[PDB]
Amino acid sequence: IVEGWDAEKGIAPWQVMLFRKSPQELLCGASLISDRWVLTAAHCILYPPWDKNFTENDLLVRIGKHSRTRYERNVEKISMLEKIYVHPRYNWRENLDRDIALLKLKKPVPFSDYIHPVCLPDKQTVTSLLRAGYKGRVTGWGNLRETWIQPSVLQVVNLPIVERPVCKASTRIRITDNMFCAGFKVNDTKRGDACEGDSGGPFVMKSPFNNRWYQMGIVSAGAGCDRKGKYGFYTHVFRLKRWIQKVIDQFG
Amino acid sequence: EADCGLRPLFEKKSLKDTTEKELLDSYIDG
Repeated sequence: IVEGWDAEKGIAPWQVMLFRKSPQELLCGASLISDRWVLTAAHCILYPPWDKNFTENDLLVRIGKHSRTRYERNVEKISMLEKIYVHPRYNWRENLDRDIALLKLKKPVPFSDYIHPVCLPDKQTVTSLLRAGYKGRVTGWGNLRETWIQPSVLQVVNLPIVERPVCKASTRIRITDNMFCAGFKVNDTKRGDACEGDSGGPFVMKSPFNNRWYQMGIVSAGAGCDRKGKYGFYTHVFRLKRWIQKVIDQFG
Repeated sequence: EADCGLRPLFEKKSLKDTTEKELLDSYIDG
């Protein structure tokens, strides 16, 4: 996260760190949507151009973390995965459309002050909140800037949603119905953004009606750090909710 | 489920975090 700041403890208790068993390393962000299910980006699991082809026995999720590196005993929960489900219409060969995956925990994770699930959006929350100029919050442990640098604790940033035509016109890459963009404009005195290590983490909005946090997006292609892009691209979670509910119902 | 999106250390304790006001203030349309 670029131009973010240190998370207050428990600020996003749904934040999950996708973590490699061997070597032990941060791979991506992720989010807790129930005591058994974790949401991430598909390209965090399967992306052969970056030599990523992970199976369930390659991976851990670390839940309840604040420090990027410390073993946070008695606060974090480190979990193996039972199964990974990648969206059937995700195709890394073409583009990052439907960049979404579900991770089923081996066991339900116990909730605490530091571990609690985020809400999934419904149609109303999209229509009322997913609007140009409205800000959502992105969290992660990705790099702080270009390498050509890592935070000690989870970073927080608030980002404005970009008008769909404006984002379509900012790039020659196709912005599908399953994506939205977020990020500041060139004349803004804020420059927040997500970087690759933030991929798979949540873009979350606090409802002005009920004080609940709703995960509207998944970081799919941030523009910060080494990408030096214009706007960050996010998986539109609601547009893929049919698949999400299908998997949970079938395999929960 | 019914508990989703409410933070034990914030919403459940009637506390606010340092920047959630920025988010609220961004809701300006109508």
